[PDB]
Amino acid sequence: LLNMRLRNISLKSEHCILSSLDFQTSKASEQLTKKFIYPQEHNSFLKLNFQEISYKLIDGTSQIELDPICPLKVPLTAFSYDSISATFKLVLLPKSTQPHRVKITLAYELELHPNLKLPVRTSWETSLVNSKLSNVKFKFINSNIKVIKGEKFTMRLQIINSSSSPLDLVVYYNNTINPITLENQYQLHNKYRKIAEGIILLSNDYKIPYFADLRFIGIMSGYYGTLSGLKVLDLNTNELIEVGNGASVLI
Amino acid sequence: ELSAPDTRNDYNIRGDYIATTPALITFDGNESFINCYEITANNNFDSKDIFNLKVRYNTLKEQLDCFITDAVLIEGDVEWFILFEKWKTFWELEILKKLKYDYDAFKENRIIRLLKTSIDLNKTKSKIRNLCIEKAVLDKILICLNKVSRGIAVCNTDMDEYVRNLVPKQLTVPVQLPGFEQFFHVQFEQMETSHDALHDTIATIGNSLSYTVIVENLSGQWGQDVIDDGGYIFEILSSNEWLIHGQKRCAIKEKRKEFEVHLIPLKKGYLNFPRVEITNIN
Amino acid sequence: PSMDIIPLNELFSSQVENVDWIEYVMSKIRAESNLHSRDFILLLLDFRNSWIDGIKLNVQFEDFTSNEYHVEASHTSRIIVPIKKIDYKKYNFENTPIPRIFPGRQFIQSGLNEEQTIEMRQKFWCREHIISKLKCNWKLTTDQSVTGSVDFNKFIEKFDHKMVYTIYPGRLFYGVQLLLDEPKVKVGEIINLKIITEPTSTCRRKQNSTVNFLDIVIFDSKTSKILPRSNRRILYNGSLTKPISTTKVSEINLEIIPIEKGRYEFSVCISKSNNQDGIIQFDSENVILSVI
Repeated sequence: LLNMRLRNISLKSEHCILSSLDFQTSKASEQLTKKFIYPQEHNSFLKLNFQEISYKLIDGTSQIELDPICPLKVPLTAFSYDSISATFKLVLLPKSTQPHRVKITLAYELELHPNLKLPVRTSWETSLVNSKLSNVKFKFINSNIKVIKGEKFTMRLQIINSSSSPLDLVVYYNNTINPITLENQYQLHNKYRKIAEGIILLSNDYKIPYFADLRFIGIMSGYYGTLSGLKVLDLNTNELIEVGNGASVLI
Repeated sequence: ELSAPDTRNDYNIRGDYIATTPALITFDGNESFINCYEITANNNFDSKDIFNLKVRYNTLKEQLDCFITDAVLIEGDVEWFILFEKWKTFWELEILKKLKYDYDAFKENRIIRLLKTSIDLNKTKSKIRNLCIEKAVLDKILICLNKVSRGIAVCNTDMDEYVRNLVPKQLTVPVQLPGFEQFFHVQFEQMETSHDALHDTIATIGNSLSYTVIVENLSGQWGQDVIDDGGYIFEILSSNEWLIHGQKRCAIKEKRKEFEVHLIPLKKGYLNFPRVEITNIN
Repeated sequence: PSMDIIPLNELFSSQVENVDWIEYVMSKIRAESNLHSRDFILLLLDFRNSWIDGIKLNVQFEDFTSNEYHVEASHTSRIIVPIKKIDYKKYNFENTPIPRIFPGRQFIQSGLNEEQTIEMRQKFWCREHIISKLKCNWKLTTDQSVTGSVDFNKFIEKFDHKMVYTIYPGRLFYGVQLLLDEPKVKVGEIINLKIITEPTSTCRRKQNSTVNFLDIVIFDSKTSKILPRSNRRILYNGSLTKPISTTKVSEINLEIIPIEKGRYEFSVCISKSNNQDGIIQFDSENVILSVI
């Protein structure tokens, strides 16, 4: 009851799990000792944090937070350090320790020493594109990695089949503006114009019969997230499924 | 027009709006007409005076019928010599109940009656009789403002002869607060995922209250979210406020809330309360 | 056995200037310092080989050159040529050419006779402009000297409606340029912006609303246009709707009083009316300015 602490954990699925604890000043405790401090002629507190440490709770383990920290001391404030976890596959809720050491202060003496440790479980918990018919999974072998400079480049759509008639389908890009609150008309028009006119796909109806190369050229700039347009089409009626994947800044 | 107050301020205003390329800048109660004014401050800091707006507006309902009056039924100066003169207030008791088409006057269809009562109104010739260049020639002009509705018949050409110039002139408060200080936080980004190509919104503030607060929000990211933890390092210059953050996470509910409910506060050094924050992630 | 036509927007850079079409358009735009892009559209031919050896595939359009486009056995390859688009202020295109059998049958037209009879005329006259220059010469890969051509009149199908207003300005309504003072203004300064609009010969379909409402929309040069309440970004005088005539070269204005920015973009659209779904075209003229 001097410094309220909370830990927030965010699940970055393309990397490690990120969890950050957060100290604060706990105002419902500060006016308490503010009353006696301004009784003794002091305006704000001088609590000194001298040893702050998060340890990985286990039989025994410890971690290290993902940037640098000094030995600090603040009056009415909040600080928050971040430490990276390891992104679990399924069903193992890890736990942490989070010890701390607040050192209070008085007139060049009487440093009433305090310490605190709140151990709890660090599990807040709130690119394969499947075919959705017969598990013909597609993945780009270098997705989201392309700094092109309006030059040619090549990608790799590694199709993974049932190995049962593995020669079936054809890619294409569809350079055509799709035909679609008036600025909601205009934002959709600018999105559909920059999608259907910015890159070209130099191997158009490539008719793949399990890698591909798919050379593009890319004649306008801007971050093309999710790279729409690049559809495939298969032996059945309409397997017009997307890739929905891969991105390229073009500057 | 916005102008100076009644003191010796001499503020270097440069923004204005006179209708200089049109004379007819319309408006229809659903769109904006945003008017912007650059009031640059003089040799001292900008004070707390009361300024004065000057708007020379007019309603549309007198303008549109001038071609229904001074063109349709006052063509010849002998046909409008005495026919209009003895029944001008009878015409102004006739045209005041016109009830024009101000429901579809956005796209087209200016100068049409919107069918209030078109057929019963021609009985006025019976109980009062005047010159037939008005008493018999303007009912055809009443049909010529019933049908024949021009979408834009260059209405600024026949406007200035009969349009009255109303002029509202409201005040202008220059309403503000009074606490000047500064800040400069500095930052250095720590890698999460990959650099997402961060883009800046702004940095400025203005506040005065009791147990006063100054909240800030971060920049704007346009890659995949949950992005890089910005590590920050303060230079809380020219005052002694109260910090509340260290090394936040730039696509989240975190906010570097540098509050200021404290002392070391100069007053009225600029146009308002101001504290130029100017965060630097370099 | 297909066809597609794509416009052009990026000026490009010198370090990538090694593929044939970008050095052609850059070399053509070293002189003639009024055009930059949006006038050098780019058509996508896709050669396919139904034979059993490689071929080498030059193409010359007008003064365009190629590379040694080595094609393979059953391999489709896509070959990229740039053309300046067909200006309707250098020509008129309202002439049907009679065929070479003068049998005097004197047939009908049998549609909206002022629209499809000149609309299909627009189609195969733009096809006449594409056919009448495009030249290819092919020789088989190190096994012959069989240097022949490859005719196209059994190959280019028709033009669809994308491939009319992509090739031919004057299928859509107003030609628009944007005349600006500076691109490199500081913060506290006031700028007249001046669009210049050119109503067309093919406004003859309507004439009803002589007044036609535009808009001016401001884009950030990343994405995501600013609202009407452009708070702390850009300032302006009056509502931006600012009508034009379907009569002659009308002008318009705003006063872009800039505030605390960098790298903006201005473009228009044409809306014919005030209501929603009145909007009929979106021009692509995108003059960018920077703010320091």
